[PDB]
Formats: sequence, C-alpha cells, structure tokens
Amino acid sequence: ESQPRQNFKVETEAGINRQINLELYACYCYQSMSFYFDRDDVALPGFTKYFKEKSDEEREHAEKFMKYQNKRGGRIVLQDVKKPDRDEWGTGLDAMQASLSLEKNVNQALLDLHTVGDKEGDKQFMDFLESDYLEEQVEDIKKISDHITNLKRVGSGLGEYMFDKKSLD
Amino acid sequence: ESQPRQNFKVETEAGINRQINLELYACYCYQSMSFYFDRDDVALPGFTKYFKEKSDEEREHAEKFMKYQNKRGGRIVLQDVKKPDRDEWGTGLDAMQASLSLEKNVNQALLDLHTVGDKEGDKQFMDFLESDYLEEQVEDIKKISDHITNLKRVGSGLGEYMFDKKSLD
Amino acid sequence: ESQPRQNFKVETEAGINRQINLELYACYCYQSMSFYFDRDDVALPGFTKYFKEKSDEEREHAEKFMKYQNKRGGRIVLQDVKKPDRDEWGTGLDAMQASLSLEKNVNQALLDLHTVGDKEGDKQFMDFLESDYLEEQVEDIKKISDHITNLKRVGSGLGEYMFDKKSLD
Amino acid sequence: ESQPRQNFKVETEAGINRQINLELYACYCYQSMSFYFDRDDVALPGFTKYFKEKSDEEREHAEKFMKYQNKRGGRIVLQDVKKPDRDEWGTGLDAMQASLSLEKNVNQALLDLHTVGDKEGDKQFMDFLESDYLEEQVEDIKKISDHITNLKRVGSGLGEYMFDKKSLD
Ligand SMILES: [Fe+3]
Ligand SMILES: [Fe+3]
Ligand SMILES: [Fe+3]
Ligand SMILES: [Fe+3]
Ligand SMILES: [Fe+3]
Ligand SMILES: [Fe+3]
Ligand SMILES: [Fe+3]
Ligand SMILES: [Fe+3]
Repeated sequence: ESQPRQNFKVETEAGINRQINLELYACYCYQSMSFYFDRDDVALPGFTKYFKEKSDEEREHAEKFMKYQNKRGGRIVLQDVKKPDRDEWGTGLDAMQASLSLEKNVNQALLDLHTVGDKEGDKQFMDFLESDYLEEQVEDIKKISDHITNLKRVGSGLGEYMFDKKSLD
Repeated sequence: ESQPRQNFKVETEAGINRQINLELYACYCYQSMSFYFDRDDVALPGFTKYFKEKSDEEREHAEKFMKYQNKRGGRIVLQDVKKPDRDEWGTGLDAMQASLSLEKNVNQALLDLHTVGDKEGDKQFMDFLESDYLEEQVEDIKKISDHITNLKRVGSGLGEYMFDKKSLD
Repeated sequence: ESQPRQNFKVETEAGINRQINLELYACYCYQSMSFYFDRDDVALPGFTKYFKEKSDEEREHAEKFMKYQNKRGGRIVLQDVKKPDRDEWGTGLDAMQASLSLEKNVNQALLDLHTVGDKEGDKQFMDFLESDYLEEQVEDIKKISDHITNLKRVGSGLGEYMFDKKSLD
Repeated sequence: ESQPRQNFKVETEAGINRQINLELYACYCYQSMSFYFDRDDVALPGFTKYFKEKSDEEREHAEKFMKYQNKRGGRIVLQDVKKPDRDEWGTGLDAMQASLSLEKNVNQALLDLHTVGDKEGDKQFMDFLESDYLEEQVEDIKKISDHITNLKRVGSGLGEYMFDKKSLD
C-alpha cells in the first residue's frame, strides 16, 4: 500500500485510469479536427485555432488526472489511445456537432466516475471532480451549443466564413 | 405633512408611485429579453448584453423616482411588478419591435405624469421630468427605431448575425 | 430536449425558476428598505447605502440563476415578484431583524433546492449551489446577526446614529 | 428700452429686484448663524463652517440674479437688507429649524417669481429659474430636513456634539 493511500479504493483508482484514456482520446479528436480545417480545401483558420486550443485543454485534463492519481497513491496504467472515428469532419457545423457529442460523452463518463467516488465515500475525490471537471464541462457544452445555433443561423458559404471570423476570436 | 413638503400635491405623489412600478416593469421585461437571447437555441450575445444594459437603465429610472419622491416629502408605496407579457421574444427584429412598443408606453405614461404636474403648478417636478426622463426617452425611441430599420434591412440568418456584431457594440 | 441538456431533471429546472423569483423578491425588499432609510423623517444614510448594496447583490443572485438555467438547457419562466410585506421598516434594529429573517428564508429555500439536486443526482448543480450561494448565505447571516447585537448594544437615539457611522462603512 | 430687451416685462424685472433682496437677506441670516456658533459659549465649529458655506451660496444666488437682470436688459435696484429676525439661534436643532423655515420662504418666493414669468410668457426666464434655483432649493430643503431628524435623534449634549463632527464634514 503506497505511503499516501487513505480512503482511496482500487475501483476509484481504476476509474481514473479509464478517464485518463478518454481525455487523451478527446485530445486526439480535437487535434484531428484542427488540422482538418487547416487543409487547403477547407482552410478555415479560426476553426483550426479553436480546435487546437480545445485539444490542448483535453491534454491538460488527462495530465491533471495523472497528477491526481499520484497524489492519492494510485498507479497510472496507460492504454492505447484510439484514432478518432472520422478522418474528415465535414462542414464547420458538422465538426461542431461532433464536438458536442464528444463533450457530452466525456461528461457522462465524468458523472459515472463521480458515482464511483460517491458510493466509495471518497469525499475529496468528489469535490476534485466537481471543482476541476464538472463545472468546465457544463460551460463547454453551453458554448458549443451556442456555436451550433449560430452556424445554423448563418448557413453555408459566406455565413460559415463570417462565423469563422466573428465567433472564433 | 412631511418637513420638506411644499407645492407637492397628493395626486403628483400618487402619479410618481405608479411610474415607479412601470419603470420596474420595463426593467423586468428587458431582463427577460436579455436572458432569452442567452438561450443556447438563440445565442446572440450582443442582444443579450444590449438588453442587460437597458434593464439596468430602467432600474436606475425607478430608483431615481424613488429618490425624488423622498426629496419632495412624498412616501413611496410599492406594488407587485408583473411578469412580462411574453416568455419568448421571437427574432431579434421581434424583440426590438417589442422594445419600441414598451418605450413608447413608458413615454406616454411620463407625458401623462407631466400633465399632472403641469395642472398642479409643480414647476420643479416638470423640469425634473423634462431634464431626466423626457430627453432620454426621445433618444432611446430614435435609437430603437434605427435598429428596427437595420434588422429589416439585413434580413434573417447571416444578416441578423452580423447586426448582432456590428450594430450592438 | 435542448442541446446542452444532460443529467438535468425537470424538477431541478422548476426549482431554479422558483428560486429566481425569491431572489428577485429579496432584491425588492432591500430596495424598499434602502429608500425607507432615505426618508427625511428617517434619514440614516449608512443604512440607505447598506441596503442598496444588499439589493444589488440579490439582483446578481437572481441573474446568476437565470444564467445557470440557460447553461444546463433549462428554460426560464418568470413570475410576478410580490411587493414586500411592509411599507415601513421601523428602527434600524427592526430593519436588521427583518433582514435576518429574510436571509434565513432564502437560505432554507436554497437548502431545499440542494435537496432536489441531491435526490436527482445532479452532482454539478449541488457544487454550484455550495460554491456560489450556500457559503455567501452563511457569511451574510453571521454579519447581520452581529449587526443586530450591536444595534441592541448601542440603543436608540445617539447609539443608532453612531452605528450608522461606525458599523456601516 | 435697453438694447437686449426682448420678451422681458417690467413686472418680471421688478420681481427679480425683490428676489435679489431676499437672497441677500438669507445670506445675512446664515452669516449671523455661522458666527453665533462661533461664540465661546456655543463653540460648535461644524455648524459654524456649515452656515458660512450656506451664506456664501446665498450670496451667489443674489449675484447670479443681478447678472441675469443685466443679461435681459433690466436695471438692478437695490434696497436695504434687513438684519435677521434673531440675534441668537438657540441649539443646533433650533438653528436648523430656523434654516428650514428660511429656505421654504425663499422657495415660495421663487415659485411666485416663476408664476410672474409664466403669465408673462417668459419662456427663457422660467427655465433659468427651474435649472438654477428650483432644483437647488428642493435639494437643500431635503438635506436640512434630514439634519433636523438626526438632531432630534441624537438629543442634546453629547448627541449634538457628535452630530457636529459626523454629519457636518
Ligand atoms: Fe476533458
Ligand atoms: Fe472540452
Ligand atoms: Fe425608463
Ligand atoms: Fe429605456
Ligand atoms: Fe440571494
Ligand atoms: Fe443576501
Ligand atoms: Fe438662495
Ligand atoms: Fe440655500
């Protein structure tokens, strides 16, 4: 039993290892999205920058879980991170819709991880998830939904072009 | 009779209490408008900010009347402020049209209040209304009418999107 | 079902709409208190400023709930905000005592809303209430209780006058 | 007929000469009040400074009427300014009460002067009175009434001493 370990169950420890893989997978997806909009036949630089920043955020999510795992005395066990499920992401609207579905899947996985901590009485782990992950997911899911509405509002062509300029930095 | 009271008729005092309620009602309407454009399925942040500022202006209108009531020796009597007459405000054009109708109703109520002061010989109250309310209403009604014209000019979709960016801060 | 909606129950959504009305009602009460101490026959400017700041805080409470409602995918439904239950608030001590009773009623309503979120498994909503509302209520209820003790200590007349100068900014 | 004279009736011109005398009389009263509280057997330096500032304000009122008289083409005719009706002004409360009665007498005289301008169709003179005199009188009468309430609240002795320190600069 590691020196720091206290009120930290193996099932909680295993759940954190699974979430690390998912955050790394989300990071991979956004990286793929970013460079897809960097293609010469797509060429939307706001979308490119937007998904690069989102990719880096997900990397921070994974590493903060790695750091937390060590803090509690758990042991990180890494797995293959799968390639994303598409090679091309359609229009800006399509990519944004994919991004919402991704964020909602990470959110449910986080809520499932909270439940493991709750049933195990991991009072600290629950507040860690609440403060550092659950709040951010809710903000991100709202922002992305707004983006979806506006990409539908502006339409294709010039509309998508201007959204790239005015809604993304 | 309160210490400051001089040339201040009960009918003028009652009129100010009625106007306080209306300014508070306008404030409530704009608050509702602001957060309606903050819905994920509306998501126009310029409209949201625009109506939040207008809501706060109306709150200032109500409180300045409360302050004036005390200055003259009157007594503030508050009433229920009704919920606004809609829960959803349509398009940006629809909301702007509603906002013009609201401002013109407050304006007529102010002009009716001026008439109470005029017939009662309340020379100071008349100039207070003129300087601090009538001028602002005329400016606001012109600004809103311009906004209506431009929302008709740009049309729905991308047009409404760009008005949100270029005409509202 | 709105785009962001996830782990957000209609009963939680309805509870937030009820709390919005209560925060708006508290805001109305403090506004009434503020201008009551601005009467020429009351004329305590520290109490006036103190309750104006408290009124604005309650307005922020209501609007942050409106913002949160939209974040989760709920729909804001506004209701009449009732006039406060008094037109005059007595002495500084009386007003402070009323203010404590008000804050404790909002607190219980918040704790009742936490229970709705808890039973529904709304992990994020619970931490939102904890971080942004429950902590502030506990601070405010302590501050007000201290004020009550000191208004009893100083007594009426000069004592109430000096409390207005030394305990309120 | 003087070069500037236009829409300026002799009755309006005579009314301004009467008001000049009254403003000068108010200035004299406040001067007497100021130095009364400077007596070694009164010795309240906040009251002394407070009435000195009020005296200087009244002097400005008289001179602005003198300036306005010349602007319209009227001719200033000065009269004896009577000594104030008391030589000693009692307590701080007594002096404040006298000061309220004085300000309300000047106010009624101003409202009577507005009526002369109104019946004569002196549109400019009416707004001059409104902007530069009527607003200030209403502010001053409210401030003084507040002071009366607080001098009653604190009582004699230490209370009057502390009002001199905390309510007057
Ligand atoms: Fe993440
Ligand atoms: Fe994310
Ligand atoms: Fe208004
Ligand atoms: Fe307005
Ligand atoms: Fe609150
Ligand atoms: Fe509060
Ligand atoms: Fe004067
Ligand atoms: Fe004066």
